[PDB]
Amino acid sequence: DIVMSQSPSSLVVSVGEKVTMSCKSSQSLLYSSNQKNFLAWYQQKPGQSPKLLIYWASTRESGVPDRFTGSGSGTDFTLTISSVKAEDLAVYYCQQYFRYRTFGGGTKLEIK
Amino acid sequence: SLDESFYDWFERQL
Amino acid sequence: QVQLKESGPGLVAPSQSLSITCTVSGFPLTAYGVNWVRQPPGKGLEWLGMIWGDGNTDYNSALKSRLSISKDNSKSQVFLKMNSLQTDDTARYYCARDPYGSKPMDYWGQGTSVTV
Amino acid sequence: GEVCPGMDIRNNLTRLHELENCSVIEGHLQILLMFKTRPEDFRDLSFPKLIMITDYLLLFRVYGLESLKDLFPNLTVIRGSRLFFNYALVIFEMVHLKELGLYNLMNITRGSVRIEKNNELCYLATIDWSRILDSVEDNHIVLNKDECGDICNCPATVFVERCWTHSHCQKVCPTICKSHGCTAEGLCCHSECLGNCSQPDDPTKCVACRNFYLDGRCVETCPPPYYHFQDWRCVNFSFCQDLHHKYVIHNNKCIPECPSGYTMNSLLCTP
Ligand SMILES: *[C@@H]1O[C@H](CO[C@@H]2O[C@@H](C)[C@@H](O)[C@@H](O)[C@@H]2O)[C@@H](O[C@@H]2O[C@H](CO)[C@@H](O[C@@H]3O[C@H](CO[C@H]4O[C@H](CO)[C@@H](O)[C@H](O)[C@@H]4O)[C@@H](O)[C@H](O[C@H]4O[C@H](CO)[C@@H](O)[C@H](O)[C@@H]4O[C@@H]4O[C@H](CO)[C@@H](O)[C@H](O)[C@H]4NC(C)=O)[C@@H]3O)[C@H](O)[C@H]2NC(C)=O)[C@H](O)[C@H]1NC(C)=O
Ligand SMILES: *[C@@H]1O[C@H](CO[C@@H]2O[C@@H](C)[C@@H](O)[C@@H](O)[C@@H]2O)[C@@H](O[C@@H]2O[C@H](CO)[C@@H](O)[C@H](O)[C@H]2NC(C)=O)[C@H](O)[C@H]1NC(C)=O
Ligand SMILES: *[C@@H]1O[C@H](CO)[C@@H](O[C@@H]2O[C@H](CO)[C@@H](O)[C@H](O)[C@H]2NC(C)=O)[C@H](O)[C@H]1NC(C)=O
Ligand SMILES: *[C@@H]1O[C@H](CO)[C@@H](O)[C@H](O)[C@H]1NC(C)=O
Ligand SMILES: *[C@@H]1O[C@H](CO)[C@@H](O)[C@H](O)[C@H]1NC(C)=O
Repeated sequence: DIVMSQSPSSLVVSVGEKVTMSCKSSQSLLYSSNQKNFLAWYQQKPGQSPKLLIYWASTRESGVPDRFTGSGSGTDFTLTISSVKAEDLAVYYCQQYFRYRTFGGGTKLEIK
Repeated sequence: SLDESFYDWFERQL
Repeated sequence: QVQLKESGPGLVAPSQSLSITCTVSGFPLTAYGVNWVRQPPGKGLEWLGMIWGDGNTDYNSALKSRLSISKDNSKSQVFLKMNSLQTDDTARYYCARDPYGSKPMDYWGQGTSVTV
Repeated sequence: GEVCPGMDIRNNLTRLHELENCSVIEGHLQILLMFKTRPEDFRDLSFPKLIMITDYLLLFRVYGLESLKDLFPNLTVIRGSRLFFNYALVIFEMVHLKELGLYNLMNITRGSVRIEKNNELCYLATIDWSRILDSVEDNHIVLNKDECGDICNCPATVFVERCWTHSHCQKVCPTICKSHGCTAEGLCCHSECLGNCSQPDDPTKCVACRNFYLDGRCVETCPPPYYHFQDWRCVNFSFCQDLHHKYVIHNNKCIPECPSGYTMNSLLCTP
């Protein structure tokens, strides 16, 4: 089974700063047939259900701000927030959907 | 030729 | 328009089973997948399993032995059943729409708080 | 509807009724050499269920047939997975054909068009093939009746108004819709649709798929554990296995044979 390893587990950042977070998969998520990565990123705000942000590792879901950018291929993936907003406090999860699903440990976005 | 190839197939059918 | 909602029992005695019904609307269960994910209080997401449009299922290899997912396409319902719950199965249980050949799980239910 | 295999219909109209329940022809369709047929034989002959052909459509020397508007009113896509020497559509020596009338044909996914030596054939100058094929450069449309008096409200493209018959315009969608199609009100079909849909922005309401078909829905790729079949539909292991036991698996595709350098582990191709 695929192991999804997220870094950092937690981080504190101020409004306006850039944030980068990592997701490493134990096996490649690159689908030969379409040359896309079977990876998604979700945002879970406090007291809410997860929301899809990115799929195919870099495709933004409809309604998701342009400040969120997914990147990477194969096993090593990154979610970047270009300029963090106050509303972005949440736990961010990556998920593989190649065969079955697996989630990371989630990076915690604290804002001071 | 492609036009040869083409026409010849219809001919094979007659 | 797309909706999913879990109906869970709230409380389960240790060693008893958990049954949850996910009622959906706004899409056909014949064309979409539905997964079950749980979240222990303040902890991460654990994928439990999923049921494809064709009714085939996939279960989490770690908890494969405890889970069953079935559905009724005509009643727009998806059913989770889990054997002998223990205190560490206390979690919020969510059902979510899996458009398999396009995007990963998009629409989620608000989950059902389940306490052992 | 049903998925039918390729057909070669000649001599009589008898075998033609084998298309009566097909929505998709998984193969080609050849209709040829019908010398005894007359217009009356086609007046009440229609296959409104046919939406798509995966390979090519070929019509040659079919007597009495004056239009295809009643035969294939809803044919929307010709995929061109296999071609007739590089052509996805062939209309040749159709002695009585007055118009094509394929008024629902929105996309030819691969291959070119060859329409040649059809004395009587009009309503060709009125078709804008650049809306149907990415490249019209290899089309071969010559030696047809085309002064025709092609009388068409219809869209105009480079400028000339576009139609299939006196009573049917060529459908043209807003440019934002790309190849996906649109409703009558101009609302885009879903991005996984091809050509047309019954409802906007719904991948279960497509007349045909841009990529692959699975479980009543148009999908971008076949996800594991399904395999790409005939370059248009998703199938499971068991289906590929049933074909094999009167097919192999390679690169997430169910295919006729192992490519060069591979052999079959007894269903996966291994080097
Ligand atoms: C891998 O793939 C194969 C093949 O997939 C096929 O291709 C896909 C692209 C897609 O088109 C897909 O639909 C195809 O099935 C999978 O195998 C298929 O599994 C399904 C079940 O999920 C089977 O369906 C059942 O078929 C029988 C027989 O079919 C009739 O029609 C044929 C037409 O050509 C004839 O040739 C046959 O002779 C026969 O008469 C039906 O009777 C069944 O109907 C009942 O169930 C469905 C729901 O599943 C209901 O909608 C119906 O109304 C029926 O309801 C039953 O009614 C009775 C009486 O009222 C009641 O007592 C029962 O309790 C009711 N049952 C239910 C469940 O409600 C089915 O439709 C396919 O036949 C089968 N295909 C093949 C070729 O094998 C396979 O599942 C998959 N493999 C893996 C690994 O999962
Ligand atoms: C075209 O379809 C009709 C209707 O039956 C369908 O096809 C079956 C194979 C099956 O998939 C059914 O679920 C469908 O509804 C066919 O007509 C029937 O033919 C059989 C004999 O073969 C007869 O017993 C039925 O009563 C017929 N029904 C009617 C309404 O006439 C027809 O034969 C199909 N044509 C082809 C070429 O397959
Ligand atoms: C016809 O539909 C296809 C479906 O996508 C359009 O796109 C071409 O499709 C193939 C395979 O999907 C690609 O390899 C090509 O590169 C695609 N071309 C483009 C420009 O995207 C095609 O454009 C449509 N054509 C018309 C005129 O409708
Ligand atoms: C042709 O059509 C007749 C009906 O007119 C049919 O009975 C016969 O089987 C067919 N014969 C051939 C040779 O196609
Ligand atoms: C598309 O399909 C509908 C029926 O689903 C049909 O009535 C309509 O004429 C078609 N439209 C286009 C864009 O060809």
